[PDB]
Amino acid sequence: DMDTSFVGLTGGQIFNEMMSRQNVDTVFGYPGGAILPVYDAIHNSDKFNFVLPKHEQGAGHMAEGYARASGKPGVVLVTSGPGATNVVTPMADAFADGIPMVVFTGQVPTSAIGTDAFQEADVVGISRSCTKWNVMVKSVEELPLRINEAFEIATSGRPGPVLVDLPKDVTAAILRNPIPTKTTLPSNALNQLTSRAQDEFVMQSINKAADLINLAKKPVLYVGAGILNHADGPRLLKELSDRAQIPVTTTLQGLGSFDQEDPKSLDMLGMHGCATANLAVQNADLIIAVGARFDDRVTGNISKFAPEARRAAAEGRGGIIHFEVSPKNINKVVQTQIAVEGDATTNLGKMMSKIFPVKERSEWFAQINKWKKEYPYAYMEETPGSKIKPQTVIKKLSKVANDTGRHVIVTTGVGQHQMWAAQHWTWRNPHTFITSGGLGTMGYGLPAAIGAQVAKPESLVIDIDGDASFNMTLTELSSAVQAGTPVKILILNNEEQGMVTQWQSLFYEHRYSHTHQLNPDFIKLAEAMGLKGLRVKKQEELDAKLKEFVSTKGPVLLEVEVDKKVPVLPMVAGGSGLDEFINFDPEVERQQTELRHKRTGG
Amino acid sequence: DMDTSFVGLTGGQIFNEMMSRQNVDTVFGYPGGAILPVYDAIHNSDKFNFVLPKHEQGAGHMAEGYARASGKPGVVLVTSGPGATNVVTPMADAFADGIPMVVFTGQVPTSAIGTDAFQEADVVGISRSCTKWNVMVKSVEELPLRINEAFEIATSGRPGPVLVDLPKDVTAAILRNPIPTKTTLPSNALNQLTSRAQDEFVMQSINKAADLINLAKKPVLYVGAGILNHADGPRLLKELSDRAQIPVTTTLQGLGSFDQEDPKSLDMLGMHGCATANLAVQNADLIIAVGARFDDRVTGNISKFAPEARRAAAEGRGGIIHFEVSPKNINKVVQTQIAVEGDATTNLGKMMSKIFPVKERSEWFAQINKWKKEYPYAYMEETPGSKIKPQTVIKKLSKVANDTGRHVIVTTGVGQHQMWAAQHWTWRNPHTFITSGGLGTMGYGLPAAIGAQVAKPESLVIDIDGDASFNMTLTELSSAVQAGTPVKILILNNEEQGMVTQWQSLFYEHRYSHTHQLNPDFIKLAEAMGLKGLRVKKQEELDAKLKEFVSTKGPVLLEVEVDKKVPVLPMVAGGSGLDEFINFDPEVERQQTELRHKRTGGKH
Amino acid sequence: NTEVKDLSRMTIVLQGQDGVIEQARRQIEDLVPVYAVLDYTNSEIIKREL
Amino acid sequence: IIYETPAPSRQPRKQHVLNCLVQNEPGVLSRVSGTLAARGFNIDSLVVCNTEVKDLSRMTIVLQGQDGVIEQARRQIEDLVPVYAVLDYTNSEIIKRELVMARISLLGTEYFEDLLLHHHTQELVAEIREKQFHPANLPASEVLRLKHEHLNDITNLTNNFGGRVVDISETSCIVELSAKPTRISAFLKLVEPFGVLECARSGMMALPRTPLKTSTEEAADEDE
Amino acid sequence: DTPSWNANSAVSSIIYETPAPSRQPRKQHVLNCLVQNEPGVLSRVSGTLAARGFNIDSLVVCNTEVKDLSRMTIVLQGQDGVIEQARRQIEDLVPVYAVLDYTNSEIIKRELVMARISLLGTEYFEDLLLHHHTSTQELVAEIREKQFHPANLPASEVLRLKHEHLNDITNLTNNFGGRVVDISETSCIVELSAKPTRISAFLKLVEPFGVLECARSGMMALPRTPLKTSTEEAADE
Amino acid sequence: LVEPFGVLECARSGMMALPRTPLKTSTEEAADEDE
Ligand SMILES: Cc1cc2nc3c(=O)[nH]c(=O)nc-3n(C[C@H](O)[C@H](O)[C@H](O)COP(=O)(O)OP(=O)(O)OC[C@H]3O[C@@H](n4cnc5c(N)ncnc54)[C@H](O)[C@@H]3O)c2cc1C
Ligand SMILES: Cc1cc2nc3c(=O)[nH]c(=O)nc-3n(C[C@H](O)[C@H](O)[C@H](O)COP(=O)(O)OP(=O)(O)OC[C@H]3O[C@@H](n4cnc5c(N)ncnc54)[C@H](O)[C@@H]3O)c2cc1C
Ligand SMILES: Nc1ncnc2c1ncn2[C@@H]1O[C@H](COP(=O)(O)OP(=O)(O)OP(=O)(O)O)[C@@H](O)[C@H]1O
Ligand SMILES: Nc1ncnc2c1ncn2[C@@H]1O[C@H](COP(=O)(O)OP(=O)(O)OP(=O)(O)O)[C@@H](O)[C@H]1O
Ligand SMILES: COC(=O)c1ccccc1CS(=O)(=O)NC(=O)Nc1nc(OC)cc(OC)n1
Ligand SMILES: COC(=O)c1ccccc1CS(=O)(=O)NC(=O)Nc1nc(OC)cc(OC)n1
Ligand SMILES: Cc1ncc(C[n+]2csc(CCOP(=O)(O)OP(=O)(O)O)c2C)c(N)n1
Ligand SMILES: Cc1ncc(C[n+]2csc(CCOP(=O)(O)OP(=O)(O)O)c2C)c(N)n1
Ligand SMILES: [Mg+2]
Ligand SMILES: [Mg+2]
Ligand SMILES: [Mg+2]
Ligand SMILES: [Mg+2]
Repeated sequence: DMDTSFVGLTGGQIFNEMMSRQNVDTVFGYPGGAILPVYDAIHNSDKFNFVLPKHEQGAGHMAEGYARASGKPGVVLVTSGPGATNVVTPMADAFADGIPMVVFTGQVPTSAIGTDAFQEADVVGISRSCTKWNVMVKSVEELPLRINEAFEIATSGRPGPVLVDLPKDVTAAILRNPIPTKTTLPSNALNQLTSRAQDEFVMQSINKAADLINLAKKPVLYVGAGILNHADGPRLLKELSDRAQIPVTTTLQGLGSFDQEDPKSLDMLGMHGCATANLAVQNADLIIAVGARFDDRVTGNISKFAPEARRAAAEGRGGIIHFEVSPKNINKVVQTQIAVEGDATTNLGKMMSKIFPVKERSEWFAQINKWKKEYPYAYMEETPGSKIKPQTVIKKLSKVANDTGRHVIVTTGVGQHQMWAAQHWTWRNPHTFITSGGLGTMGYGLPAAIGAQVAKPESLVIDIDGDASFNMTLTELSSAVQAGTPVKILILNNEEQGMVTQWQSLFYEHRYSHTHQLNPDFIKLAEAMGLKGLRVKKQEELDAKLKEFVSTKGPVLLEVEVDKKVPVLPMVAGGSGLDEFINFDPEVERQQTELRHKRTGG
Repeated sequence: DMDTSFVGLTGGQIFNEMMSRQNVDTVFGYPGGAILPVYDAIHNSDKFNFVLPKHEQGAGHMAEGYARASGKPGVVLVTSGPGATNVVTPMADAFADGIPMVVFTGQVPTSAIGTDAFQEADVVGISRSCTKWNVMVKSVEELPLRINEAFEIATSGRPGPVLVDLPKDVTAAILRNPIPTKTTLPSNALNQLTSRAQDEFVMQSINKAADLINLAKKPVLYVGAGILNHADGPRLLKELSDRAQIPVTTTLQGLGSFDQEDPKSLDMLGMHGCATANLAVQNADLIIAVGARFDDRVTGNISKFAPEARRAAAEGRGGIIHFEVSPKNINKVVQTQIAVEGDATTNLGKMMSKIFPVKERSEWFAQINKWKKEYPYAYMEETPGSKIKPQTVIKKLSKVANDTGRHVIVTTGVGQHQMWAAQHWTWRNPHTFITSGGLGTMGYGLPAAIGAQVAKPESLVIDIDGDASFNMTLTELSSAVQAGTPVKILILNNEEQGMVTQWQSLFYEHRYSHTHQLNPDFIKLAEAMGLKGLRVKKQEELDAKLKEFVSTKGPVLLEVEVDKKVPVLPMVAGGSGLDEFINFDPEVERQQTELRHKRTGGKH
Repeated sequence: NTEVKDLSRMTIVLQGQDGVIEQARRQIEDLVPVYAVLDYTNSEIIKREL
Repeated sequence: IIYETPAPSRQPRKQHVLNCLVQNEPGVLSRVSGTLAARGFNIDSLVVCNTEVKDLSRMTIVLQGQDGVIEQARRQIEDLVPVYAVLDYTNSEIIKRELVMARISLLGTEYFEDLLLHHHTQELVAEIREKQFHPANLPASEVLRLKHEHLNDITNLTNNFGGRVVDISETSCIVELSAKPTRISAFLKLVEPFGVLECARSGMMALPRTPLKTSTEEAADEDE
Repeated sequence: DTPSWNANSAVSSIIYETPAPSRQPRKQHVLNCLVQNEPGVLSRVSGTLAARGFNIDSLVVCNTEVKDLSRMTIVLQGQDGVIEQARRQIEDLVPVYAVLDYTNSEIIKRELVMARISLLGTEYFEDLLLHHHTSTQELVAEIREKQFHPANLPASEVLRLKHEHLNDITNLTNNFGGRVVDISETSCIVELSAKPTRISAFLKLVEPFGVLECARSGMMALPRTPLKTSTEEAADE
Repeated sequence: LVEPFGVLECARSGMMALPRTPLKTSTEEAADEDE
């Protein structure tokens, strides 16, 4: 079967039509010499929108936020040479956090490839290890096929980035003959013949999964971002926590999948997760992994992770159940007892009703609620005679933005502000938290916030960024006022690299080696970018500025001067287990404050 | 073999000592988690002056500028994951232009490698295509050796970038065993021991090259950036130009290697080069290629490149002589009759004795003077009522730069402004022009200027950027202030992506698609970044404010609004050869001015 | 190279525990241009070398 | 003779052979293959061979194209830092060998047509199984003899090409052969009608003959 | 016209032909006893093993061309703890010097088979096997009615089939490293010595022709030597 | 074994494989004692 609706059109003209065939309504990117034949065709296109940044790295991050907000693949259309190499970092970010996007990079003509040509780069080779799949379109005949293959792979299984090189001579050439349109994936050939074998494997394992569930005395629903890759994801998640009465803990990327207003929530775990969740996991006899990959930031120490669950495994009392879509992430970190391969949402729907509903777990939930009482997000709350504490700023903004009666999407950078924004903020409704965890890219806050509002124009996007992170992509300010995105930008300026200074204070004797950068005047920077800038120095001014920003029509900037050297707590680092966390203590925080000055002097 | 100096030191402490043993006094980088044990050792070190940018890409470009100015390798010290993926563009840039730099990237502990760990990326596999050579240090025992191997390759033959991936457990562990600090490179080091079959072989090519020069009637000296990779480079080039009285043409990266106000100067050749040099090449019977790689932007149509030189080779009267340090670039684009492998400067010095002295060339040397008059650098000059234009801006800037008396180092972005700053500026001193030619990266100007200023503090570093090139690596103005670098930032604001709009006006019927970004206020931007920002809008406000921009003591910004959609001429594109160029014509532009308003609808 | 158009066969030899090597199999098999990665250990095969 | 004698075709092509001496550092295999793929070379085979020397590998790259084009490839690989040297064996008397292991059915063409169509996932299925020499509608004794008849015919082919039958089952027979690629393909074409179940060609390993061809023309060349 | 494999159908055939695990995690245990040739040593080595319930597969007493010295290659199955127990039981016997363990050593296993194979085709063998079965019924006419049965062929045939079968059996025997030692008017005798699993393969391939008589004996064993190169010997640590 | 003579030059491939099916006699496979 071949198509014939592209006969007479150039490669660029075909690209334009493929966007409508793949339901693309927004394309990010930056023009260039080798990508000219494509841009000449999408000139004033009626198929999609075009957000034009000023750095290719921005366009990549804008596609990530556009993907996390809506659920559609982010499209990036840049040129060859340096224009393509600037999209490496967002592809690495999308490869780690698993973000669906299709990157179209330009390329020198095929007759010039391998001659060290002008703006020629081995993009296929460079982006090979940070993409699920890539290809260089050799002929215009392959172009309609490779695009369909790219989008399918980017959406199949675990979503991820794919790159497609578009040489100039290929996009300029004219198709004069029929072409194959539907994809040719070898993964389909195996799964078709081995359908019933896999179908019976996952069903018989579900039965065994539902068996150990009914044997669990103190189970814990360990959820990741895998449940967010489905519409009815969080819907079936809460209906399992309601049925079997299971407490729910979540990872940084899975945040929002479970409304922590629910009495069964443990929210975030891990290195900077609450002590309530870390202890709940450690004392659990059966851990049900729903769309998580057991990151090292989550487990703390593999040697001593979930000791009671490993005990119940050897006794046949419990163990670990892992709902996984990609068998590569099974038993690569910790060894499970039951493997259920496939979409976590669709798998839970088939395991459902084979489970025994529970009235109440008296003893288990009691110690859990007791853990909240003795181990909450404890920190040094600000006094009237002191500088603004950063933690409370999030907790304040949490209710201010939520009571506007709007759909709020939160985007952060990478640092202490990133953790604090995830700890105190209450996450109602899914797909409301967009951040970088797997790679942890700075300057990810602003561009992702812009692209997220492109997908959801009615929704209120808020960027809780840090000064060091914001300094990497503060260039993309005038792109928000060009794309018509009324983004809300918050800067928790501590005039330092908090996440690094924290480690340097605990493990390196307060030796801050080049972690203090010279921040520009943000308020005048915004005005230079044609954007409303606001600041707040004292504590009493904060309550008026937060309400002024969230209600501001159009792009606005908010800078909050916070305290110096504030460690994110509780912390699970070194060779310590999740139960061996560093708890907060205002006295040892005072000693660490006074002894810091003595080793510094300034 | 072994060394007992690093016994008791950690991987970080070794790295701190290795930099001084490799003669490094300037380090660009950005801290991170997986690179903490290294930064803890370089804390308040008395060996090198650390520079802290706002983005890792800045750190890499500042290392390029530091290498293009000083000559010493530019060291980059970043972290793992995203910190390593941001220095990819600077590496690919230095790998295309041949810039010596050593990139140290952090890495997750060796135990965590291959587990999709936090801030983990296949940095080696990524930078494999855009570096001269990369390596991951597997143990503290290899650390002093891998660094030495990195700096050698980065400066051997044609200089380039190298990547050294540093795991946490490697840079934190304590070395307790004596280890080698020198091993032979299997590709060149021990292979070059068969020198008799190489030193005496190249000597035969040298003698045959000199005989062809003395036999040449219309010889053109094709000079690239390779002659700048030596101290006595430009000197021996000038000496040859006086011995055989041959004219000298240079590439974009070859500018500064030869005096341009000399009667033997053919200025720049290539796509946007002068018609004099292009017609000199097409009509030459012998072309002496010195340190150039015959780029696509220079040769144009390869099937039409130097038809007279190819004809002379068939008659045995001339041909092409190539001086390359890398045999891989020999006979890659053009067929070379006689190649002289090795350093160009070294080979030129051992050929003077075999070259006959020439008093004066008559017929052909007077013909190129006719081309200088008939086909010079022409453009639409300014008229009362019209706004400023870039050609006259660089013209005047070049005059007020010589009026200072300082040492002038010029860096540019990438676009139309890059070409005008290359041709209309009079280059006379080496290592003065620093631009991105091979990869052509935008936003390269500002950080390369900073890095060049660090190399030469008492030098006038001028950055000729575009509105699109600048406002890409915009944040690095806060780094110029922090590092305390008196750089001169100039912006030719035509409110467009000029170089692309030209291609759209010539080859796509004035159909500009997303070729106009929304520029911010550059003088309010400068104020926010912490440096005074000037702006020229009126025509008579140019000269009077052009001296203030240069005489300013410290970091300064200048926005000069210029004319729009002005094509860079001459131009060699399509299947056109070097003799099939397109020069300036006041009548054509007048029609193109009305045609553009008609097709765009008066929008531009 | 088998005698089938657009089909190649790769033979890999590893060392380590079963848990590490099985993961390597699942890591390669998940790749796009591969059909299936078979495990020939604990199986009667004809090993050859030249 | 005039009718049968071989003839060329439009757009000719010739084979070039390179031999790389590389250092066995981490990577290498990805470096050389990547460098040759990032420049769009032909590349018919790579084949990494192990020398019995510590930290020294050897690769045999098969190429095709103009002599000046493949020379660019040689200098492109030699520039790599772990590569000692790259030698050109295209103009020297060498020994090129390739290993091939095929399964090859014994049940004949009719069963092979059935087996292929079975895994290709009608009316033509019935016609295949209605052919005279299919295992169906044919006595068990004649099938037994036709198995060994095919087994012998395959054995004689492998013997002539200097190969061997290493395995014999009730329906197939694994064969082994190490020869020139031009001879390997010749054998695979001859045994093709028997129906090849599985197959695996190593590539090409090259080792130059020790320089010796003539006895009387050694010093009586008088070419000087 | 010969058809060719599809890119997809080829993969399907491979994984379908790829056999499931048809073997236990346990392996073939081989013990080599060194016994003194005293009157009744054979009866007590066997008796010790038989009285303790060990699953033995063979025994095989071998002479070693040394006076009053013999060796027995015992092959059995079971756990390592069971085999070692069986080993210590035998070694405790006073006419036994030592019992070596070859279950994890590079050895050379050898069975010796002699079998008479019919040349008169499968039909005659099926008839003969049914004739001798009737001891201590309309099939006898059903078999003798089949095609390629001797009674249903001319005298020129069968003679031509006997030698055709003879050629097939010989080629099977030659490939396995055996030989045809006797050629009768209606049958032939083969001789083969190789691995026990290689003998089993040979006796399966030659089975359809018809095995009139057979003698497989047991397995003998002699340790090989794992020689590796000087660069693989230097692979210590 | 060839080493003592002196190996001047060596080229040794990796390792390729082709699956084999272990044949067993009808009497040996009849032993289906899976009780
Ligand atoms: C400074 C910093 C500190 C951090 N500290 C923490 C911390 O303390 N705690 C924490 O939790 N995170 C933390 N992170 C983030 C951490 O690095 C990881 O990115 C995070 O653990 C993400 O885990 P995840 O499994 O939820 O998301 P992912 O990495 O995206 O997990 C992917 C998994 O989801 C599965 N999946 C996807 N879709 C489906 C589907 N449809 N069906 C089934 N399975 C599916 C995939 O197969 C895969 O196994 C931190 C990040 C930073 C930058
Ligand atoms: C928009 C744009 C337009 C451009 N148009 C033009 C144009 O019209 N004309 C033009 O000239 N350029 C132009 N360029 C630049 C062009 O793309 C190439 O970068 C330019 O040809 C580089 O000059 P080069 O080849 O001489 O030097 P390089 O690219 O740096 O090559 C150096 C060569 O010399 C050899 N070499 C290096 N060191 C030594 C040594 N010590 N001894 C001996 N040999 C050595 C190297 O092996 C190498 O082959 C343009 C760039 C841009 C961004
Ligand atoms: N179906 C079979 N099963 C077992 N052996 C067979 C079979 N068919 C043939 N043989 C015999 O196996 C021999 C192969 O000898 P080979 O040199 O390959 O032994 P090998 O390399 O040690 O492999 P293996 O370990 O499997 O025995 C054939 O020559 C043939 O004599
Ligand atoms: N029907 C047969 N009668 C006699 N000899 C035969 C017959 N068939 C084959 N032979 C030949 O006898 C040879 C076997 O002789 P062998 O090598 O076994 O000597 P042998 O051990 O002394 O046997 P014998 O004691 O019977 O003479 C066969 O290889 C074959 O050449
Ligand atoms: C990007 O160039 C190519 O892809 C290329 C590279 C090597 C060889 C040939 C080409 C095609 S081209 O010569 O015709 N140039 C082109 O398509 N675009 C083009 N745009 C420019 O402005 C943005 C500037 C510019 O180089 C000065 N080239
Ligand atoms: C950087 O860590 C790793 O490369 C890594 C990855 C996987 C497993 C182990 C490590 C080392 S580590 O756990 O001990 N982390 C570390 O040394 N520094 C560290 N610095 C932070 O702030 C800059 C933040 C942070 O993660 C939240 N880790
Ligand atoms: C591109 C990149 N560079 C460096 C790092 C290492 N890093 C992680 S957090 C951090 C400091 C960021 O501080 P900031 O963004 O200001 O957050 P804050 O201190 O305000 O909490 C650094 C340098 C990184 N993750 N990514
Ligand atoms: C990172 C990057 N993106 C895109 C390009 C393609 N490109 C080359 S010049 C240009 C427009 C820039 O023009 P400008 O910087 O404003 O200088 P001008 O042409 O106006 O003089 C573009 C988009 C590039 N070389 N590098
Ligand atoms: Mg900060
Ligand atoms: Mg511009
Ligand atoms: Mg021959
Ligand atoms: Mg064998």
